Amino acid sequence: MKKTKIVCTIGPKTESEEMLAKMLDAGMNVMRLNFSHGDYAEHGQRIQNLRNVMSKTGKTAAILLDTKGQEIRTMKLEGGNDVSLKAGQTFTFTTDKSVIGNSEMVAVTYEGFTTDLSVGNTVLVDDGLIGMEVTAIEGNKVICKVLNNGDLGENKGVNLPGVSIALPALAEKDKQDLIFGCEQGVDFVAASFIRKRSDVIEIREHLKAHGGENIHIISKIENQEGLNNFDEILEASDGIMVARGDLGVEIPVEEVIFAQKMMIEKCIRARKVVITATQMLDSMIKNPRPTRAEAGDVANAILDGTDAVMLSGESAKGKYPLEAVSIMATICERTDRVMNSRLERITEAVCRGAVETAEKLDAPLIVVATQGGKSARAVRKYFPDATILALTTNEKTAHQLVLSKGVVPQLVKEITSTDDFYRLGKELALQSGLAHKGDVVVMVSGALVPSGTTNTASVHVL
Amino acid sequence: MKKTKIVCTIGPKTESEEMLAKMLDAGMNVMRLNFSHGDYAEHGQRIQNLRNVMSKTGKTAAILLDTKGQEIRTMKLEGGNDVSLKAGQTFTFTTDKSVIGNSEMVAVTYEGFTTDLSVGNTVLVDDGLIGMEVTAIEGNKVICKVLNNGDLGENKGVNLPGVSIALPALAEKDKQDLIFGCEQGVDFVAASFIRKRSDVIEIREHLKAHGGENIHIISKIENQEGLNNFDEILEASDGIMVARGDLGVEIPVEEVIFAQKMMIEKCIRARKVVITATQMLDSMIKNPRPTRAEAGDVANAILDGTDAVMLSGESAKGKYPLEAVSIMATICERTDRVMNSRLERITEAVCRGAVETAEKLDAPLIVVATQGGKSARAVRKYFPDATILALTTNEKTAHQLVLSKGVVPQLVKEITSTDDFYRLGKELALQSGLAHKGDVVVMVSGALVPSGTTNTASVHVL
Amino acid sequence: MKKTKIVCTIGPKTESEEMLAKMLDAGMNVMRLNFSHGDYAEHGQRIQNLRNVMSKTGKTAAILLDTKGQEIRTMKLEGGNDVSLKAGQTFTFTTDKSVIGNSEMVAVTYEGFTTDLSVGNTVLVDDGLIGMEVTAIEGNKVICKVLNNGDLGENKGVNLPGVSIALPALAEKDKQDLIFGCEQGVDFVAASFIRKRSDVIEIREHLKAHGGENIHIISKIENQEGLNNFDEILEASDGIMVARGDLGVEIPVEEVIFAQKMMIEKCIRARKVVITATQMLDSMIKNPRPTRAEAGDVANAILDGTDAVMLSGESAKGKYPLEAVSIMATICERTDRVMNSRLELRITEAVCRGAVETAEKLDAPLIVVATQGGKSARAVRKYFPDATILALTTNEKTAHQLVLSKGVVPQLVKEITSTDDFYRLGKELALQSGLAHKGDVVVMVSGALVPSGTTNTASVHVL
Amino acid sequence: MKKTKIVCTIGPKTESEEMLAKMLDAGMNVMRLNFSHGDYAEHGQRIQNLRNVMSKTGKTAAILLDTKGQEIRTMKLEGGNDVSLKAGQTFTFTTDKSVIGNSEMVAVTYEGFTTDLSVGNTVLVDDGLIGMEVTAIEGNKVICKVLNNGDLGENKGVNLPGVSIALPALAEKDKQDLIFGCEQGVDFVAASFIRKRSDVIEIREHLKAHGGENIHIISKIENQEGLNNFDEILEASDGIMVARGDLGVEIPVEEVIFAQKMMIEKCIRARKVVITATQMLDSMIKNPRPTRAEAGDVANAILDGTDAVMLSGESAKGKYPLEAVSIMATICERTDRVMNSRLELRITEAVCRGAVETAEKLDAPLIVVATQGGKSARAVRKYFPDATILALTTNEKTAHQLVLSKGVVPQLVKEITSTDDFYRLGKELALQSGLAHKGDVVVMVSGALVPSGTTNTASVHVL
Repeated sequence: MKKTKIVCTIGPKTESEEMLAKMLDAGMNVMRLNFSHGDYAEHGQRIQNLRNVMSKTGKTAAILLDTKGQEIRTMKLEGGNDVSLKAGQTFTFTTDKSVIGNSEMVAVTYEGFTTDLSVGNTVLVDDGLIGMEVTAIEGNKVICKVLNNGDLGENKGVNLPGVSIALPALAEKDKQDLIFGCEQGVDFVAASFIRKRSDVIEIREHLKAHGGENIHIISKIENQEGLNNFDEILEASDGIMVARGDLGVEIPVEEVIFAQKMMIEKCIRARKVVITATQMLDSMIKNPRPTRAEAGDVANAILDGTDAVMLSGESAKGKYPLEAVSIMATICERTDRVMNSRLERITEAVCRGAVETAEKLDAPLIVVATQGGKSARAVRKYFPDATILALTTNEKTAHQLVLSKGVVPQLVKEITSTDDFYRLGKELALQSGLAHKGDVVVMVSGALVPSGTTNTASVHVL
Repeated sequence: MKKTKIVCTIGPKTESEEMLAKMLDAGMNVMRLNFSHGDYAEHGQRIQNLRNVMSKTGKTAAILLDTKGQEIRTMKLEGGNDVSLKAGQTFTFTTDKSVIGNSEMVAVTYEGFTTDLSVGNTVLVDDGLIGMEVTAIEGNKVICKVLNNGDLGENKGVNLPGVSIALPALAEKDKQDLIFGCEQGVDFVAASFIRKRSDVIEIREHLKAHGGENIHIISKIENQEGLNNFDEILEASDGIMVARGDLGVEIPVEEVIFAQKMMIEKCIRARKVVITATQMLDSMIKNPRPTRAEAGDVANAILDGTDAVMLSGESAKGKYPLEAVSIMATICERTDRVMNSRLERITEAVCRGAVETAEKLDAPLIVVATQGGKSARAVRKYFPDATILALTTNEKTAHQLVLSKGVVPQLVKEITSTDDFYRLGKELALQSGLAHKGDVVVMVSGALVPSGTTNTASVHVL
Repeated sequence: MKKTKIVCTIGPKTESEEMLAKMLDAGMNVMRLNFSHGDYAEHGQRIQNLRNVMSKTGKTAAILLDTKGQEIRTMKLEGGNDVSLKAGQTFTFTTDKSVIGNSEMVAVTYEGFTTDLSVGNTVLVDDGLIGMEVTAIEGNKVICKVLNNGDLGENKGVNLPGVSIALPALAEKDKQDLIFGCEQGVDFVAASFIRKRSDVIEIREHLKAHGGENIHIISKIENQEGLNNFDEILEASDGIMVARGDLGVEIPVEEVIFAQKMMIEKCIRARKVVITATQMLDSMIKNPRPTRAEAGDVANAILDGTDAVMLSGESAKGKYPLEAVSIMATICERTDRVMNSRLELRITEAVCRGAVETAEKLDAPLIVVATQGGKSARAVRKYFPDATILALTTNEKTAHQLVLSKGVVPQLVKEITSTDDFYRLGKELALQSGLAHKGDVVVMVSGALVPSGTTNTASVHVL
Repeated sequence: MKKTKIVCTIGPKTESEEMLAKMLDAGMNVMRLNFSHGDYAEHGQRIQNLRNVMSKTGKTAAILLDTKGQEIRTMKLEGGNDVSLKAGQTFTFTTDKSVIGNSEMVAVTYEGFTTDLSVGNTVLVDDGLIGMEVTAIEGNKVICKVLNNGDLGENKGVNLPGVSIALPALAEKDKQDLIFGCEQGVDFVAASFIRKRSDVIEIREHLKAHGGENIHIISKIENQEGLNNFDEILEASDGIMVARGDLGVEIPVEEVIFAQKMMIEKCIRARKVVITATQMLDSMIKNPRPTRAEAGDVANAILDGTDAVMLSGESAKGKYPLEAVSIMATICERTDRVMNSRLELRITEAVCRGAVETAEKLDAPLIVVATQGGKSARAVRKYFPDATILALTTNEKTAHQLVLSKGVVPQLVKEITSTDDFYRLGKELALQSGLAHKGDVVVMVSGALVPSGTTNTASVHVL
């Protein structure tokens, strides 16, 4: 084999060295650490275990840290008892956190609820199970009409479609979590509930302040506001996580398929990695095979053009982690097999021409020299049949490229000249097993240029 | 709006005249009668009610009859108690129907079980919940090794991947059911578990014997054998029902997406209508909105190029029938909106040229004269932006065209000449509301030809 | 096969019925009568002879009347002797026609010479052999500086590049010649030295006043002014005669190839017939085989996409008339053979383009077209179909005129009352034409329920 | 700028340094020395004069030696008087060179005339003016039936269409002329009447024996036999001279345009230089402006895609040498201006095609190419780039030869040791050439770690 990359959330069932080794064997490329749960010691040991496996086997994975993020939630109910809300009733939210709730009123965690909402706005509670219309806003109370019957439990999610929420990018938790990722040298940070350009900036400025200027920020698009500000969010991020399940809560359901497709398309166009996540193989938490619906949705995200797909509970807490990775890997291989190149700046011209040439000469391999990974990602843009071997002296870059579709990173000593790159690239092509005596390879690099620019393509026979 | 057509299975919640009228308003095009259940009186009254609504409102629907078909099933268990089968155990099937089962053995309904199976074959029970390997075949017994733990209830489905089953197309039930459809003048027969070309032939020869030579046979592809013989099944059928859920039971799960896509593609190429069915909006049996996964799978089947999508329990027995039709209709409209024409025999040349011309002159409407419906279906092949108005003197043809994507049938008195067709077609274009003074329309017909051939295209301004 | 049509100028050598019959055999499609020479009796008899032959053999040709036009010429010299003009000298033109000329001065035929020129203009004499710059205009004198050495003979042609000459399109001779054309029922008038849109209108109004509203005007582009106004001229004409040799006198020589190609392209896009004329096979006036350059030039005009090519002296006065027509037809057949169709808002365009695209997709040898005025046959030809075009018309003028359009075979028929009748009879006539046979596919193009001038219907039939 | 290259034949009128300097100014790229005439001293001095001018002005030209070749000719007549041969008569050629001829018989220069002909063959005399069919061959006589009337003068050329003449490619004169070419270090040899692959080999082996293995052979296709064997000839040659006038004598006249076009197309596909020659601007031997047909023919050869065009008498003996070069260069500039690139297994092809596609996508005025042998500069030219090609070479012969290739500017340089050094210095030389400026994009093409003859690298730089 597959070209599509696999992110796996690691949890108790899969955190050991033995289990991680079997995970990589099955097709895992990137370890996701979900900082909604666990403490620094647990997560630190997962990091150590994977690096132990990496060092022992010579395999390369990346580590992605997923922030908890800022969420609005209902709070507590009398006795912790669910309550039945009836369509048509008045129901009131209050910013007063001291308030334990009941069928007429509940507290919400967000002090700005009375500010950002207006009469006529929609309030969705518990993954959009219960809908409500704001009818009045008085003091600390948001007064509403309940639009549909539903049962209210404690501590449920609140969604405010088409209302801009004035929550900061980072909780105090997330600030400390991000420093830990810097100390640990993670390759990616995935930021939850990105709403706008400034959210991404705040994250970048926090990481630069702790030696993480090279950590790639993957913005999670999880709601209406993020989708609306997607272009500026993309421009500020290094990649995108499309979280269909969360987004589905806030936008018309028929629109979600086309939001996913749009976002993947724009990421590809931008040379920025994209992960398709949530509701992938959830049924395998309890079952050893996925549903038909599950396999088809994943394959369609790969056809949409995703770089990577993600497992969540399936691999973290589920009974059948290895099985989920394997069938995910099979769906990737089956679907990648049948995709084609898309051939439609100097960098674009050269990389596009390099893939077209590769295809015309039936080259199994495009070999690329990259410091930061841009040129490997510029080639990936055109969905080459050929595998991409990215040679870099930068270890972070080598890890990050693991996430990009169809890229095999390779770490090397600094290469001093273009002709040296051809000599060594040719040898590394053979040593990689990705090509053999007689095969043609296309070699992409930057000669006499500021990094960030790729301007040279060269054809060699091994 | 939409062009994609909606089949609805009608049941108790939706059988009344009032309900059917609201169903058509919401987007239903074709009534499906599922003859797995109900008796002739129930089904007869559903037919009558829809014709009453049709006559009152002037709206046009079609009636499709869905046969129960031949299935292999396990039978009875001692006391009707589920039993736990353990991986590794021996378990034996017997063709002896007198046998009430237990954890070591059960009877199967099919006498040919001992014939068609061989040592090493796989036996799947209950939608593939429990797998088993045949180890020996002695007398009336098929001896097996249980491959995975599972619980066996009574009367469960048996699947025999990659084994040809020697069951006839028709049960005695289905023969009588088909005569009833002929007596009632249904527009379509959907035949369950079509395995091969001869199954379709047997159905055709039964219908011709009862005055149903004009009833279109829609073959249901529900298993490995049908998929393997798909080309000959297509050649013999009038259209195809792709039943992903059933097919999923028998073939590798990663393959199902590509089987669906292949089948839709070949049907389009063949000018034969195709329905995408099962596991569409099942969650709406109990819930007023679909899941994100559900909406995305449906939209992807429309992008694959399906003529029609089908609701099953959602509309027959579910709490929220009208809601399911409406959101299905919204997904059609949203997805159809963004599809494009596909422009790549005399008939093909003319119809393809007619759509290309229509698109070049920005024609909102292609007007077609058809006796049997072929020429309307030949135009539909190229996914025109323009709506197709099919003028026919044949009432059955008018009903059947309701299923074809983007076709608005219209019944007319016989049209005696090509120039008469232009005169009247122009007036009917205006009366339809589909086009206005000044619009261009393209008019497709057969002049001086044996029916089955379309050879003339003409541009007129209304 | 050939598709390209051949215009032949008829003169003493080719005016007999015997000769015209052999000319048609060899490939002549259209008789050009050049009204620079001969009187009405000669021309009347050429017309009669061809119609006799047409009547006897059943063959169809068209008749084109080519006007002499307005020419400016120098006049006579002392003793009838040439004079040698030296670069640098003063030289003077005078409108005084009594003046017998010499190395300092000569008369010109055009009394408005002193009006239409200005100081600094260039005067070209004898097909641009001698060039001169105007330095002063005094009374009846245009005083000039001779730009290059040369010998001036008597009665030589004068060209005034980028000077608008203020003469009407038609001289007295030309008005009378066109009245004769109306009397004779000619199919085409080719008008000399068309300079601007109003010239075409003057001719249109003249022909209409004398019953010739249905005669097609072919405007001859022969100079800078015509070329500059080429768009408005094409728009007003029915077709164009590209007269490369005359154009060559007035514009930079490297530009003539591109003027020819541009003018042909635009005529094709306009659905209007174009003839490539002048300096085709001239060497064959004296010789039975053309030069390599000659045959190469004609073929390149055909590849440029001209409807027709024209013989001049070669076929009128020269020693090898039939040979010139014959090798011209071979060059046509050899060059048409290797050309391809060109597939590229309007209903008529969409339908005709599609009819050719279908023809080629179904390998159809024949496209059958119904026409009243010839427009629809010309819209199909625009796309250079492989198939021959069989044009059915009840209009005789249209039947004749279409003989000039590339790849078109006209057929006169009784009125066809309906589209389906057009298919029935169209099929029968396709077989009778020999252009197609049982089993062939033909594409049939017509207008159903439309104002004539609009083509909106295409239909595929097996014979 | 122009891209098309100009070959000029030098003779008495153009052999001085003054004249060659003005010729270069006007657009001459390559001096043709025609060894049909002049002796070694004249030719030696023409070579010296051009190198003096080249040395003084820093301009680069190439030198091409054109052999006379093997000709068959009739010989003398009684009294030196023409004789009139009448269609139908018997007429006899004799290999007996003592025979002074008359209206019944004339001698031919080729002793193998009686061997290589057969009954039924056609004999063409005086550029095909008179044709004859062989009826009998007896002893030293080839007895013929005259097919058409004509007048036979003395010493006229004989053509034998579709008869393989059994003479070697090189006569005694030609072997000596090529030895002189090696002595003079000429860049090209153009060999007359190349008929088959072995002819090219005989020349290749001769030049190699005399230190001329690096001299490029341009085979002249001048007859039917050469044309029939054209593929094997191109494969063995470095380039082709399309001699339309001579070809015209032997093949049907309507075929010559298509022979020219086919031969140019195939040379372009082969990465091999092609010259279009003979009957370009001949009228300018006597006249200071060409005919319209002449200028149209040259431009059509350029649009066909020739690398170079050739002046003959126009520039050697004629009265208006500089004028002919000048208007030839204008026709080049006017015609190259409006041409487009042509984008269409091999590594070298893929890379070069891509380098032009990139150049055009990035609006690059210059493609800079590194070459030892000239192959890679010629592979880029194959696709008719808008950009000028700047070819860097350490090889002087290659620097001269590339002057004939369309759109190529050679530059001699010190050896370049690495690909990155090729970029550094390539950029500097692009600015110094004037062909590009600060901010322009250039595409740079070379071979990295490959056998010379292979081009595999393309790189985009901003100056």
